[PDB]
Amino acid sequence: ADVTQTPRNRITKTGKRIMLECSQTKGHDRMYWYRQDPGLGLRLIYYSFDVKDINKGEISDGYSVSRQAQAKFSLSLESAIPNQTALYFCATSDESYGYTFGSGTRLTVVEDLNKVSPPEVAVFEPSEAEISHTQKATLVCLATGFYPDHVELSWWVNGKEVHSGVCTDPQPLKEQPALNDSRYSLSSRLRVSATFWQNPRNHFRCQVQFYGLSENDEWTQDRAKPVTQIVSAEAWGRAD
Amino acid sequence: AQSVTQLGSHVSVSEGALVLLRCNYSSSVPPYLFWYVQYPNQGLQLLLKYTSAATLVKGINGFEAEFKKSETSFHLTKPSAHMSDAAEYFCAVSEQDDKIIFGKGTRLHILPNIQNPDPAVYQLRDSKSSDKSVCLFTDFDSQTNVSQSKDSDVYITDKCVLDMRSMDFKSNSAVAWSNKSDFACANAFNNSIIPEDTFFPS
Repeated sequence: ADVTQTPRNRITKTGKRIMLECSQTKGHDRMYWYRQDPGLGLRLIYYSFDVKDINKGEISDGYSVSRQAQAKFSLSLESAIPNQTALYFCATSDESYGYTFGSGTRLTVVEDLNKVSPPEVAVFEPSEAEISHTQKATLVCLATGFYPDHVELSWWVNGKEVHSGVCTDPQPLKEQPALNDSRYSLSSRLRVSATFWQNPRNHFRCQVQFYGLSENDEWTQDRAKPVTQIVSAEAWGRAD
Repeated sequence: AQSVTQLGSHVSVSEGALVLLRCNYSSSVPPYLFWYVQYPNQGLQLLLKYTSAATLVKGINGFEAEFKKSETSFHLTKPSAHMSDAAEYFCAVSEQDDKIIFGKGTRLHILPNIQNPDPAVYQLRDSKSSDKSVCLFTDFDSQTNVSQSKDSDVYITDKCVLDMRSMDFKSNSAVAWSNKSDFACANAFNNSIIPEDTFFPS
């Protein structure tokens, strides 16, 4: 169908019951919930062929499901734990293995919400030596001090998103790798011609969408409540 | 005992060279087989499938796969590796007449053809008036790789390939930084084997 999943992103504390919902419009008998983890592919949690028909997959422990309508298949984390952090995918199938996947739910389970922290973001301007040597100019964005690892980084030139000339690290690194709740860092590069960097009209912005707490979450610290938010840093082109 | 096996979590191909991603299966009766692609930051897209019709199956973008029962294989090929082929690829198989089971995935890394390398280590300053900087190792070819840091207060990223469409130009880079007084860009990459002609500006 249009297979749709709700929510798209969620952060939760450990020990809570969490529900993910899959809905379809084509009314296929067969519905599935999978989780994706790096190096493991997609592993089946549970599947259903009709209302009140439920079958375990390979990794059903810690989960339950309900098929409350032809159109709907719900997945529950019964009591969330950190190793349930994953990208979750619903799917439907026809009778001939024609699968349709939902677009995914990115779920992060953290032990202690007090550790949640938005990134600090900085832009580092191109080297004069790069400019002179190559006639190109590399900007670097650095996002630091964030937790959990649940961000999206993009670049914006004169107000419009760019993909050309960009490379963002595929995974953040741990700032204190010996710690189970270490904060994270992420870098990205945007490379332009030297001519384009040298125009003082041109505006460059690194944007980090961070996913953290909601309005509903309690917050007892003096520091800013680490809600879902955007943090950016910017630089203008420079002739000198 | 029905399963599906992909060989290597991460694999490399030279830009322009034959793409070959392997898949084997263990079903006694031939199964249906599927190849999916997941481009960075997105969901799953079906490239092609074997559904007991043609054994040479063609997919979108010049991808093809031949079902070979005698070697229980279904290898995905494409004639020429392009930078846009960088993604994760999953082989999958029908199981128990009721589901598709997935392989563990292989990420394809495309090594750009760098004809005129210009390895260099540059220092970049914060756009705001801090005393903060990072170090950028860039413009090295395929034979260089970047090592992880040896000092816990020095951070070094994996190498990353950018494709500047404006000048049809690809380049590798890694970033290093530290909160230390000790830290100089001349020493940032000392744990990596760098080209003997790397440019270190004054």
